[PDB]
Amino acid sequence: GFTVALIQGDGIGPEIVSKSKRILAKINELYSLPIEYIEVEAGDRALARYGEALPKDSLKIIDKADIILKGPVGESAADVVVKLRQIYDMYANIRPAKSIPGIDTKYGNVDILIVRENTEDLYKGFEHIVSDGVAVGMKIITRFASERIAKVGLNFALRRRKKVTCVHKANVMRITDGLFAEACRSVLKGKVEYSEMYVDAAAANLVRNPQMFDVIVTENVYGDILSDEASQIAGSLGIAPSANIGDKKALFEPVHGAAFDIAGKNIGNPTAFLLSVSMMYERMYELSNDDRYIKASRALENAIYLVYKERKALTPDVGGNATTDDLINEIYNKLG
Amino acid sequence: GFTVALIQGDGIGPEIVSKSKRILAKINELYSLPIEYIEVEAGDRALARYGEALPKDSLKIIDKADIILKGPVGESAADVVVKLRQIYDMYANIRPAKSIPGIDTKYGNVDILIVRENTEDLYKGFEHIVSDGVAVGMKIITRFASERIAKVGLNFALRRRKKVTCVHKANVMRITDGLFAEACRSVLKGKVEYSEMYVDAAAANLVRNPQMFDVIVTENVYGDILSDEASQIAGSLGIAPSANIGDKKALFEPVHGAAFDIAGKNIGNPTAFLLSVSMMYERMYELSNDDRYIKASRALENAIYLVYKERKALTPDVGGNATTDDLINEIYNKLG
Amino acid sequence: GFTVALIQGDGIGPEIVSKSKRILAKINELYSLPIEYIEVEAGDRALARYGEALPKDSLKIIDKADIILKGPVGESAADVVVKLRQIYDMYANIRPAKSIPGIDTKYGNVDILIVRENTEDLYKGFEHIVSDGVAVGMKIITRFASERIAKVGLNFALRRRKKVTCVHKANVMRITDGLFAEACRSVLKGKVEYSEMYVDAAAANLVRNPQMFDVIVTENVYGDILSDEASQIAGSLGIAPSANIGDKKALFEPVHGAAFDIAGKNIGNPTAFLLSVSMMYERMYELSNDDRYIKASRALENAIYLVYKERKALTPDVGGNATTDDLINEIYNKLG
Amino acid sequence: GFTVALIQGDGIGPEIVSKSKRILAKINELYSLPIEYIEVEAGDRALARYGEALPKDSLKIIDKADIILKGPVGESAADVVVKLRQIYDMYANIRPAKSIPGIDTKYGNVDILIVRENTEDLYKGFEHIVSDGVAVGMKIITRFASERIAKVGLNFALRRRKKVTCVHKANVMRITDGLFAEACRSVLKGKVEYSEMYVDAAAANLVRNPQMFDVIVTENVYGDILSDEASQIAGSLGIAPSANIGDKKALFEPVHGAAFDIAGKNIGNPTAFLLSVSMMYERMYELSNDDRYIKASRALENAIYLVYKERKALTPDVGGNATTDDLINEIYNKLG
Ligand SMILES: [Mg+2]
Ligand SMILES: [Mg+2]
Ligand SMILES: [Mg+2]
Ligand SMILES: [Mg+2]
Repeated sequence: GFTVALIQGDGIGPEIVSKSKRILAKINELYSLPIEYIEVEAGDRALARYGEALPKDSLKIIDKADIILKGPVGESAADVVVKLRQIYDMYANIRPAKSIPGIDTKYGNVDILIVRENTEDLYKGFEHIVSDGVAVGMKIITRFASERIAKVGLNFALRRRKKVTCVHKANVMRITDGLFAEACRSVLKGKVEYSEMYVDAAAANLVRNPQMFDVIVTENVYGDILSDEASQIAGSLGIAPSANIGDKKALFEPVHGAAFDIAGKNIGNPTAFLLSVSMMYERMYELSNDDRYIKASRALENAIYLVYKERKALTPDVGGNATTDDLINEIYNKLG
Repeated sequence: GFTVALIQGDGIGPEIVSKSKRILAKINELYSLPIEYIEVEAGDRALARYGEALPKDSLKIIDKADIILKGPVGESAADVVVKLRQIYDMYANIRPAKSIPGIDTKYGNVDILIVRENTEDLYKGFEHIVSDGVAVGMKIITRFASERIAKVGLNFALRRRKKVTCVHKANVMRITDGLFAEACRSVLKGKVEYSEMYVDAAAANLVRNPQMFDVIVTENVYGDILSDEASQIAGSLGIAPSANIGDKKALFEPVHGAAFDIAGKNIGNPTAFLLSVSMMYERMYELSNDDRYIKASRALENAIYLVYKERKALTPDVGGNATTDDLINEIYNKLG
Repeated sequence: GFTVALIQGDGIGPEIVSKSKRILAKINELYSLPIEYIEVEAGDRALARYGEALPKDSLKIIDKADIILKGPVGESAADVVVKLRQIYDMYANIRPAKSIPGIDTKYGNVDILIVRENTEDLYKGFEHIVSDGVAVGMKIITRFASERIAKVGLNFALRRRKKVTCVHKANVMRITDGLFAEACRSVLKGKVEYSEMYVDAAAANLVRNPQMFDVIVTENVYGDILSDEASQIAGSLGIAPSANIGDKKALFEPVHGAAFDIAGKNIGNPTAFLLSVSMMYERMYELSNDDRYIKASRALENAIYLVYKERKALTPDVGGNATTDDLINEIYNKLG
Repeated sequence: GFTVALIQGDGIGPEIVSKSKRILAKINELYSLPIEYIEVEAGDRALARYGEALPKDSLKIIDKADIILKGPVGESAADVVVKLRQIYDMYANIRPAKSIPGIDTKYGNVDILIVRENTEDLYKGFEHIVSDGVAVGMKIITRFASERIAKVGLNFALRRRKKVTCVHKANVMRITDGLFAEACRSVLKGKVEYSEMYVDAAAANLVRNPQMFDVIVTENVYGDILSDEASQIAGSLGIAPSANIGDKKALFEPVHGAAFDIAGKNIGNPTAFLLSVSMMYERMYELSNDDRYIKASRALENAIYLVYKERKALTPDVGGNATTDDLINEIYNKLG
């Protein structure tokens, strides 16, 4: 039994999540999943009703929860996601980039998984103005975090095509990246097909032939950049799912923001959200080993690819003229 | 006048460069260009003939020279280029990304100019191992280096589409990138169309629509990555020219390596090299204000564009079947 | 005309300052000094009446004042002195160490002046925990601050024995202290008797023979340590005066704390306070060049040495049995 | 048993050391000490005889040796001592300050033991010039190095007056020194009389009353300064012994240099050297747990104390008029 904290959020969050509960229920039924969805408030509407973005009562329900399933948050996204990440130590940021039929009309065979270290590097904020016009920032990279991220890489590789590529820039940064690349090797080498690529080359190679990649393990920054590039190649950044996995707690969300310009027009695309749910199921299979959840993930992911291939009910963002309701219905019919 | 240190280099360097002298000579007399070319030896071949990769007699000549024109260098590339860039303070790294009609693009017509700070950031190698398994790098951003790179960005924009985009990550690095962006504004705001974009957005927008970009001004690291992504999108990395511009010294080279595997087969593509020469002429114009150099620049760029459009004598790297002598000849007929 | 902001402070501050106004008035009279003493509240009693240690009304009266003359502050000393230093940029911390008759029974001829840089080094607080069990602190030293501190050194040397000693540790810290020692030389060398000493040697030399020193210019930390040592040798740390001089604003105070254990017993020693007033007068001679204030400084300083030599009315801290009132009276009689 | 690499060194080194072998030999047979002395060449004299200051044949022997006993080294001191201290991880720098009855003290009887961390802090030389006239040093404090130095502090305290004082500056450096002090507490609190003192207070209290101190545990830099202050107070820097203790290698030397000005006059004082030997025996006791070494230590310390008390055969550096042979002889008669 898993307990999932459901967050609607702002903008098109409420429309996307609330209308997706139909699919979330059809799957608990069809595959007999013991998932409890207890929803809580967080974001810009919670800051207006109460005084905090992450209300006291909400934090207490998330703490007793296994997984956090959220839609997009507004202006307060930084106080909700970041603070929630460092207290439940959700170090691994997973970013899949898979070709979607119809949207990728250039390659068609992209299947990348980017494992990105999300705790150190330059994104921890240790910077100062040391003198007039002079700013110094500290890049901190440890072998502890470097091995933990690698282990996650190994787990995803082992159930995919057994191929990992450690991406870095150790030719210039001998010490920092050199340490990251060494810890990469201690874990991966000899257990999977291993190779190393320089960050600039990988940025060029993603364009030339992204099918050469399976799993990519890289650092916080390099990963921030390569992820977005990869998603856009696979088709669209507005369709991209995201996850932040820790040892005892995980978080699944879409990459796209709250999108206030289209909020309420009933045309927001629920695809990113729904693919993050597919990952969430996959995470319930690593924690339970009960293949009951893996079946639900494949079923939801193939339902999505089928609607995109037919082109009969897509939202405006991807060239359709159907609503969010029509798209969800098409996925609900091909579910079983 | 101008004095140029010419370096043939290794692998395909000797073939490419020596055969391109015909072209370098025809232009000097066609546009009455006072350029003196004095070749020096450097690279792997010089390490085996003499004792050093960069002989004292070579350094003596490059010291009096205005511009450094070079072909690809072998294994000792990292000891030459980098050193010369530091002692002659060649801070601006120019990387154009321009599609050539003829070669496969699959992204449309792109005309992007990336201007990269090439002296500070994380690439100055200020990093150490502080404790067991703990490494620390220092990122340095200064007002000085940042205004200087923005001024170079302004020059190039002004004679292109007058559009600039500062790429950074000030949302997460408030102090370091924030100082970069502020320097970018005090120089560019008001003088050109100016916008700022986060590096991960840019990595993605470069794939979604690269035609939205004209001149990009960014940091050492971010520019290192985006440069290679932009060159692939436009065409190939083997067609890509490069430049390193200082106040009183400039260097022009192809991006491609020595390519020992095809050396001597007489098939190395001189395009990247000849486009470097074209950039050189562009820099001689800024220095002398004599538009003869700009006319020589357009004349050379044009000639290669015509031969590519005709597709009758291309090299095998771009789908042709002609020799490196045939392609140079076709550019020589389109010149006069 | 000078306007001095008078602060009583806590503990023995109120007793020391308020009873010293007799001497402060006798000198304005005897030497016709145009000094306006307008007193303001700051410290632990101000935090109890109002809500801030440095009340809004107080800050506004200090801003229109030239010099700040304070007694000791209590628990809130860090929010009063430090914040007041960095907004009026009072970089130079002056610490004289002069033998007092009767208390120095070991050397008898100590006359040191320590000029201590008070803005950079390690005392600016740029430190983080980068990893588990690992802490990093940044030592930042600029040539700007290094030359400003040296210039102050030169001014004090020029009206004393024309002898300066730059103290550092550049043999180990080639870059940081090496830069400090270079900036020391640019200013001092060729204008005064110049020499360099290593910090550990100076710590030993102060004990062996402190008469070898006149003025000492050193960095924030080394100076924090050497100052206290020097004062204790000269006689007593509880007798030591202190100053923080800036370009447009100065601050004079005793080194000793509020001393709550003896507060109200009418036995606190006013000597430290009164010698800081002697420095304050000296500072009015650098800003006015009117030797009227220099006369008042020598007169107050000799009045103090005379009472210490006679031993008839000293406070318990230095072996007497007289009160703070009796000591002030003896100085008031030998004033004129 | 123990094997000792003996190094005569330069200047007065050869005279002092060679004449002290008589003493080293008499003790080995008087207390049945299994110590093998194997002399190696190192210093300026070795740089002129052979080619290196620290010959390969010397390093070979020191590698198999347990303890390194050395006399003063000339100009090449910084290349030997420092290197050997880094590759054999000799982290604890012991600096006793003990008055000898006979020599001028002027501070009473002091018996201070300073234990200095000698591997991290600011002395690992992690500093760079980041911008024009701006230098940055990195101060590194670790939990590991700090507990290790506190354990060494505990050993020495336990066999002295069971009193320890952690010297630091955590009031201003909250993070760095704060971590040092915390490591100091978890090891010392409860096992000995434990207090903490700020470095500037200590510099002053060392002059006011040094008898309040027994064992001092501090950092690399603070201990560098206070060590020299404490040795002067106790007596002289030329009488001061020094030690550098690692887990599997230890080094013992005098603090004084080679003193070329008096070399050959047969007047160099062997006290510092012989007190180093005494410390060595103390370390052999901790390693073997055989009190024969401790008896040899007290026996040697005592003999020198008797000759100093009698004042009949002292060297000119301490007011005597005897030769370096006479003083060694008097210690040899007081031994048997
Ligand atoms: Mg993030
Ligand atoms: Mg480069
Ligand atoms: Mg201070
Ligand atoms: Mg040392």
